[PDB]
Formats: sequence, structure tokens, C-alpha cells
Amino acid sequence: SSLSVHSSGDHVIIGSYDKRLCWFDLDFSSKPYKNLRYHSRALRDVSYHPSLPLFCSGSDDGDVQVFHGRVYSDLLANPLIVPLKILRNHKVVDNVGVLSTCWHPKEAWLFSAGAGGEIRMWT
Amino acid sequence: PAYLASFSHDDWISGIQLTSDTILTSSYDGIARVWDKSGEIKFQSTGCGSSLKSASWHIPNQSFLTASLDQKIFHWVISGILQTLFVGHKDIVERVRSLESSSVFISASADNTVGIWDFERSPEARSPLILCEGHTGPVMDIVFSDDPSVAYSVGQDHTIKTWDLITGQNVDSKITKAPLLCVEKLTDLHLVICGSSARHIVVHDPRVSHTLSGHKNLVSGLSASPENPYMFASVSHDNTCRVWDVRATSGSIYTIWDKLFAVDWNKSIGIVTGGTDKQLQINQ
Amino acid sequence: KILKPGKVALITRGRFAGKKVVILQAIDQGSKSHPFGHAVVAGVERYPLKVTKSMGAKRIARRSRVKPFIKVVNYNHLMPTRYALELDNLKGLITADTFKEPTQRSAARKTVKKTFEEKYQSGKSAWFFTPLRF
Amino acid sequence: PRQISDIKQFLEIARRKDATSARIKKNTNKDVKFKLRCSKYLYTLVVADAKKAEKLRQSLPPDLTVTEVG
Amino acid sequence: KEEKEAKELSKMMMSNKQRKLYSKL
Amino acid sequence: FPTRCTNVFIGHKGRVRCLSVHVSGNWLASGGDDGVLRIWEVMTGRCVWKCSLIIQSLAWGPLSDSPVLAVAVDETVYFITPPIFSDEQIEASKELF
Repeated sequence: SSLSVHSSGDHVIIGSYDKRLCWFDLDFSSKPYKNLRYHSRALRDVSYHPSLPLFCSGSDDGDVQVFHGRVYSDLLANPLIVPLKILRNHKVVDNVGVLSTCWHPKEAWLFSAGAGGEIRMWT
Repeated sequence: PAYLASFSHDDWISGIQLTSDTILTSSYDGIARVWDKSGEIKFQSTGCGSSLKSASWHIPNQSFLTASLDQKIFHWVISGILQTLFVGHKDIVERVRSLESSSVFISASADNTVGIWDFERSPEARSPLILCEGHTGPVMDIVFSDDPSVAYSVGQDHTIKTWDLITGQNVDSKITKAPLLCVEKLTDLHLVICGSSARHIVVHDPRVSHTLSGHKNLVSGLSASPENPYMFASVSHDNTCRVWDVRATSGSIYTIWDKLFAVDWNKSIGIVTGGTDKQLQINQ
Repeated sequence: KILKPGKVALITRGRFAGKKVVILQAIDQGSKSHPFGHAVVAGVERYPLKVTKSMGAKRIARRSRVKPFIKVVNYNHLMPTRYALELDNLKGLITADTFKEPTQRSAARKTVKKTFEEKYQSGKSAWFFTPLRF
Repeated sequence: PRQISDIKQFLEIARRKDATSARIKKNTNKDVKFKLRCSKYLYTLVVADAKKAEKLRQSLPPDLTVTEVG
Repeated sequence: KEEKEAKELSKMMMSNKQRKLYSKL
Repeated sequence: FPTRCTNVFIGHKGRVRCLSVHVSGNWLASGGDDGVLRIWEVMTGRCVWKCSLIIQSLAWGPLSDSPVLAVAVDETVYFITPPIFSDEQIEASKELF
């Protein structure tokens, strides 16, 4: 469905219609480094914070998954990908939920757009 | 402080500056209603061309600066007559604080800078006399400290910088774990109350920060009550003005999808609060 | 005009060759993404298995489960038939956007499944639900 | 007979129990070739930068037997 | 917040379909 | 800690297909099937720019001095520089193309 790139340039997130999030590390392997299936419905968009090591996945289930993705340049340390929050209480209209998610350029603020015209500010 | 009366406005009350008699209320419609003590609007700003951001009167029935989204602050001389407009900020001026003693008044802008706009000394359409810079993020608000030559500045960088208008540089930048949204300096307690985005008001010692929680949403503005130096009200995004106490740090002492934006504390008029409700309420 | 909504046709090319489908909506004029006379159809991929009076209820349900599929097919690849299927509850669910966002495609597949299940239980369109042997 | 373009996966195959030895090749054109003898294949990795090669070499686990140019 | 985080902290490494055994029983 | 939502922007009568934030961070441009482009400021949550002018997507420019946003409507892409910025931004955005 959608992809985002870490500012370091060596990490990619793949948001898929298969309700899956694939973390690709360009020096790790051609296969996805991690595959995550927390979303219960089709995943629409994935966004990485340009500066902070935080990223989010917005799907049609109405839930936004906020994960902390930590990256070191050291080879011995694989990037640490951990869930941090499960944003809920967003309505789903015509089988369309959280369609787009955006990150604040500086701080950990989330711009989530729904199918009902609601823009939620997750601070 | 029981509520006295509410005065309606065309749009949400962006800025509030309560004096003994004059009460400046700048709204999102681009007008600055100079409400009297009873609530009679002496004059309203016209021809601004942009949504007003904040209001700050240098003296009652005198020059009163009103910042707008067009990065311009017009000084209306109270009916208010626009003597001069201070412009030159890269971004919109987030807030402006009036200085009666000094012609230079601080104004925090979204361009991560604080400009000291002067009534006559500004580089005139008047560039600020001292456009202080150094804040990593946009400067949310600026409030003059106990000394007229220093002013605390809170911004999105989570660092409250005590910028000296005489020197144009921040003497000390106190960093916190949350981005500060509002700044108000209390000279009686020699502290600076900063309302962060974490719905917490941190009273930091200018010479070290005591945090007080209880707000349902992010704090938008702060103002210490003249009647009680230990008491300070704080209007938050939950459309509530939580009046906390320095001694009673365990939550607000007495708190009074709307979102309160501006708060001022005048001795004669009490605590004036405004926000998304488009109604400036007064509590005496 | 013989390719009308509600008409049973046979897919002759593609993965679902020889499967019986019902014309869900005809766009014979064409489209930007499909410059030909296409028509979106809903059909059966796994036909329900044959049932016997001796079978117990659990297996009767187990065999009666049907796996549907929705596909846009070219007119040249469709073989229209005389049979017609009454597509109740299945009038407005398919649109270009329903294919663009697979969440609507997944919802359409589920609704098509439950309609086919109920129609099969009702015992209507016996020819539509029996597999074509070739 | 197995060229590897990913540093990590070269490291992981090195940590894997099938690995028996590693070899270093310094060509005249100044590229470093890290070859890793495994049970079934020989995984080689070509790196064009010396300091990345050096940091890679120290990133190899100590238990692995590393040999210089033959 | 910690118990909830541990609930979705199930990103593999738990072998193949093993922890649900204990959770269910 | 991206905790529960505290600010809600309302006014879109349909699905908001895409939204983006300017580099300055004080402007959020959103659009959807309604075709209405709404610019929001995060600090107070107003919708100062109500001008509408289906919206597939829209993204800001990387240059702060040239705040130009590109919006894809059907097969057409518009390079819009709203007058909400200071005037010098409008001149600085033009010479890019």
C-alpha cells in the first residue's frame, strides 16, 4: 500500500493491504527484517517521524499503531522495533478507517485523518 | 473568584490583556475589542487583514499592540488609532508582551525567534529593535520577567529561555521533558510558570521547576492573580481555567469541544478568560 | 444488451476459466484504465460439494460453504448464458473505488459470499451453483 | 559461488554454526573481499571503502577463524 | 500501559504458536 | 508518549484522503474527496483557509523559504502557494520553475 523511509536512508517501512507492516533494513537482507501483523484490517499508510525514532501505521480498522523504531549505525546493534501505543476510538465509515497519518517535523505529534472528516491530534 | 460577566466576540478570543479599566481582547476575526470594565467595547481593530494573534496594552487608554497572522503587530492608541505597525517577523507572531517602562516590547513568533518591537526605535512596517534568536522550535509565548531588561520565552523546543532584551541573547535556557506552550513570569515569587503540552504547569525558578498537574488538556495561557501572589490561573485547551496555588501544588486550588486560549489577571477586573467559546468571561 | 446486470455468464479466460459468474455491472462504453467493453462480475471459485440425505448437519454446512470471487472481465472473455440470477442485496456494492481500495473489495467479497451461501441454502439457481464439467 | 550484498546477513551467516572460517582479500584495485567459508556455499562480500571493511572485520565474532590473504 | 504493551509485544521470538497454550489454559 | 487525542479538526464533509504538515510545522494542509483544501494551524485549531479551489494527495515543498504545496486532483496537479505566508515567500516560490 505505502512506504516510508528513515532519514538515515537505510531503513524502509512497507504498509501493505495484507494487514502487515514490513520493516526493511537495506544492509540486513533482501527479505523484510521484521514483519508485523497487529492490525486487524487492511493497512493504509505508514509514516516515519523525520527526526525522532517513532513511526505509525494507520489502517481501516480505525486503530493507529504507534511504534518506536530505534536505529544505531553500529553493525552489532540491530534496530530495536517496539510497539508504544495503540490509538483507538476512531469511527469507520464505509469500511474506511484511518486513511492517512502524518508526523510533526519536530516533536512526537500525530496527524491522523479519518473517513468521517475528523483530524485527530495524538500528542 | 465568582464569574462576573461574559462578552461575546466575532471569533475565538486569541489574546486577552486585562488592565484596571481597559480590557483588550483580540479574536481570530482580526479585531481587538477594547472592552470596558462593565464590558463595553470602546474600540475594535479594523483593517488588520489577518487573524489577530495576541493583544498587549502598554498602558490603559494608551497604545496597545495587537499581533496578527500576517506577522504584523499594529499599535492602536486608545478609540484605538493605529499609530504604527511593527512588521518584519519571518513567521506569524505567536504572542506579544507589553512593556510600559521600556519602548521595546518582546514578541514571540512562530519563526523560532523573539523580536523586541519598539514604538519609535523600531527600524521602520517596523522591524523589531532586537530580534532575539536561539530557540530551536517556534517560540510559543514571551513574558517579561521581574527585571524589565529580561523576558522568559517558552516555545516548542521544550526550553524556556530567559532572553535579555538589552543583550539580545538568552542568559539561561531551562530544558524540560515536554514542549512548553505558555509562559508567565511572577515577580512576587520570582518564578516563571510555564504551561507545557503535557497538561502540566511547571513553575521554574529564574535563579528547579515545580510541576503541577490536573489540567484535562494542554495549557494555553497563564496569569498570576494580583490578589494572591501564590495563586495563578491557567486556561487550558479543555476550556477550563485551572487556578492553582504555589503552596498547594497538589492540583489546581479552584478550577473555573471548546478550548480556552487566552487568560489575563487584572486586579480591578479579576481573571479574564477566552478561547474557542468566542466569549470573554470575567471572574471577580 | 445481452450482457445485463443479473445475467449468468461463463468466464472463458483467466485463472477462473469455466466458472459461472453473474454480471454485476456493465461498462461496455469503456474506461480510462480499461479502454474496452469490460463488465465486473461476481462468481464462484470453489463450488459447494454435493450433499446427501444421509449426511449429518455439520458436514452439510461444511460442504455447503462456498468461496466466491469478484473480477472485472472483458466481454470477449465472457460467454453469456440464458440463465439469470436475482442479485438481491447485490445491486449497489461495486464501483471503481471498490476495486481501488481492497478494503471495499474485501467487504464486497464477504457480502457476495453470504449472499451466495443464503441463495444456495434456499435452493435457487441450482445450475449456477453446480460446477461445469469440461 | 554466493555473492552477498548485505553486510548484516554476511555477519549473521558468519555467526551461524555452519561457518568455519573467514578470509580477507586485498585486490590491487583497492577493494576488500570478505569471503566466508560455510558448510555448503562460500559467501563473499565486496566492499569499496577501507574503514567500512575494517569496522566489519572487528565486527566479526572472535570465535570465528579469520585468515589474511592467501 | 505496561500490561497492554506486553500484550502486543508478541513480535515473534515466542517459537511457533506456543504462548497461547498457557494463556488459553 | 503519543497519548490519547486532545485536538480534533472538524469541517470536512467527506473522507480526508491526504494531509501534510509544512516544514515550519504551524500549517497543516488537508484534502479529500470533497475537493476542499483546508489549512489548519496546530496551536489553536482554526481552519483559517477555507478556500476549496477529488483530492488524491498533497505534499509541501522541502524548502522553508518557498512554501509551495502540490495537490493532485484526478489527473491534474496544482502548485499552490497560499497567500497566508509572508509576501517574500510568494516571490521565492516562483523562481523554482
